[PDB]
Amino acid sequence: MLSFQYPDVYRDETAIQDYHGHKVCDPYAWLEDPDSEQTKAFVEAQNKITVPFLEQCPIRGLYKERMTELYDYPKYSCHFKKGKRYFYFYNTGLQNQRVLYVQDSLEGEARVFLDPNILSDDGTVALRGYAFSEDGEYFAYGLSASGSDWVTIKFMKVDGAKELPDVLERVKFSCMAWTHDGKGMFYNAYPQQDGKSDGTETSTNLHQKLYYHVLGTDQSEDILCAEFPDEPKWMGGAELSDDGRYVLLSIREGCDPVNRLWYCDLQQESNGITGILKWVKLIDNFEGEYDYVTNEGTVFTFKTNRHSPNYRLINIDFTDPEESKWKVLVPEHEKDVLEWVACVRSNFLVLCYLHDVKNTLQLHDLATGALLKIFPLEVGSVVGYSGQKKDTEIFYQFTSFLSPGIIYHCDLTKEELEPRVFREVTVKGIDASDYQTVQIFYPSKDGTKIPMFIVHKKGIKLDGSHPAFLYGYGGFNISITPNYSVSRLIFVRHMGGVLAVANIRGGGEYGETWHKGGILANKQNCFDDFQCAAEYLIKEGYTSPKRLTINGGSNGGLLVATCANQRPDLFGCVIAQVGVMDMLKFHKYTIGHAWTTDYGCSDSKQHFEWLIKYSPLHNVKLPEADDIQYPSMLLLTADHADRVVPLHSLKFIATLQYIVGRSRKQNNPLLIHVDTKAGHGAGKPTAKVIEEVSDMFAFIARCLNIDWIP
Ligand code: PRO
Repeated sequence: MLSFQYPDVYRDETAIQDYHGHKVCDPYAWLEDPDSEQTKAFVEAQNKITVPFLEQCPIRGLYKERMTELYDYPKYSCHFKKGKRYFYFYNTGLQNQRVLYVQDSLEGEARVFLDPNILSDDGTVALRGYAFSEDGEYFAYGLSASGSDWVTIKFMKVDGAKELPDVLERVKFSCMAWTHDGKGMFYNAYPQQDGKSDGTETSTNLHQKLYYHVLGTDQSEDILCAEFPDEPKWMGGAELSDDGRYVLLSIREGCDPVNRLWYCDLQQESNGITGILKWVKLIDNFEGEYDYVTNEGTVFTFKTNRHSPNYRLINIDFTDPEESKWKVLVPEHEKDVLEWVACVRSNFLVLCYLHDVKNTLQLHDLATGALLKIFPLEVGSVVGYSGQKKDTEIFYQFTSFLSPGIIYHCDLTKEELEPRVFREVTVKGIDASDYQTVQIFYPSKDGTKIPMFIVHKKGIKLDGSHPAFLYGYGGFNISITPNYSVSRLIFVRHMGGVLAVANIRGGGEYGETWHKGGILANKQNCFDDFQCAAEYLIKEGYTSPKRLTINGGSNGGLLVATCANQRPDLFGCVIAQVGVMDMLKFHKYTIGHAWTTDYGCSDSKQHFEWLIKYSPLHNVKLPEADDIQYPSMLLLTADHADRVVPLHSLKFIATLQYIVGRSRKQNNPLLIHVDTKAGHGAGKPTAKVIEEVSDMFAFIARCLNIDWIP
């Protein structure tokens, strides 16, 4: 099958660094420079072989055509009210970017409010964050170009959708919060740095500050409200309390679900927002999470994990702040994780729980925390919600593996709440009734039972002859819940595959204990859990090693790259998207410093010892057995992928091609594809999404020789 030659890549054999006594060679360290002629040549050379390999099989065109047909279904966001108008996002089907619409009433004629498609020919300019003024008459929105995390904030007057001249630059990982007087808005920005700031640079992001922009002024006049000169890594996001009296500052350092919480009573400012605010340091440590829900006077309701791994709701009275005085409003559940909470219709709380990786939604009384109503839902996830404290109705969107989903609506002014279907779309061509989703629990190496969802065609024989696609993330307290993917269903219907999603440790499926069970010294638990998922699928007859493909992106990219190194015998194909591969230097680039809470940092001897054992870049080794080679591998990244810089993938593929690719027994391809005008993934235009999934499934089809089923 292999009919190409890997490109020549210079090895700097002098690049040696000592890590606590352990010498480490990094011969491809020069790929860390994105703008060098050497790196640019490397990328061109790699793409030169990858593209023809992916496009040789007619299967790619068949998949692409099918994906284009099936993905063409109306896509709506929940309606949300702001001021006197309703807004919602809607994509007719194949538009590159969804459009924001506005209407005067739920039964009124809708009109376009903001169409990002006219901002670029290829749909590479996308909305990234937005905030309406309290009265709903002004609108702030962020725009990101080419997939970069960098944002430029723009403004509009809602009535007439008039563009305003206000423009804010250097915005990244920013809050957006208008003061209720409608005078200005809080946002975050970074200091000037040498080089570029378009997503192609690798420069670390430090010293983020909180500013206040007065509408109608130039950004140069913005007020600095908070900064942390002695703590370069801290990031403070502002939000206004529902009554607009307080500014709450949530300060974070890293990715752990914890934050300091300071507040500023705006009424106590000597003369408005003129400089650093009179911050009151309510919670001045990083011991727990405090997510504002609402407040009634000085009594603030927060969702927290303080002494509660599955989360709970507590009330802190600012006038009697000591912990011994806090009141528990809704106690922690023994197993179900409280994911999020919203306050609506003045005194109702909407609580969303995760029960065995499926969402449940319920209404509670704010005063007592008592359960009032359970909103019926099928097995799946809640992926959209609308309903503020001044609102008198809620909208929520549900999705699952087999259906795009439904948006429900509930008028909360009615004595007997009756949720009703507001919007429901069906995908013609895919009969959900022909497939099934099951949830099993498999034991890992240490005996821990791990959940896994498996989706397949009803009635298949578990003889191990089916191609399988196993997905995992495993980290950062992220829960991987059911979601609708037409791309994966085409693999099931047209390639005869089985889909599996493993809820390994490191995620937040079972609260903080689940997260802590897969980080730092225990990161290897993630990998063991994922490898055990693969073993289960094989033992149970869903697939065989040669027909199994594993996929993950970002921390999930690290996941699959590590599994390829540790158990190359268990997989036939590996697809890693925007993955972290150099665990020794990840903290040196862009926002990488934030991930040390999950991984540790090589600067520490103890941490280095954990990292070196699994860092993909440092564990590529020819399999000992003559009959075992590495699985076919495809790494995907992009020029503006500034969350997890491309250098990780570039150095990893160079190493794979040299160490493994040069061996006589290696016949499976080891390829990388670097896309242009794209980033980490958020905001990717539909056209690119279709191309990407088409590449992925074409790779799988070619490497495993899978026949298309019309
Ligand atoms: O999406 C991700 O996984 C990146 C890398 C780890 C933390 N955030």
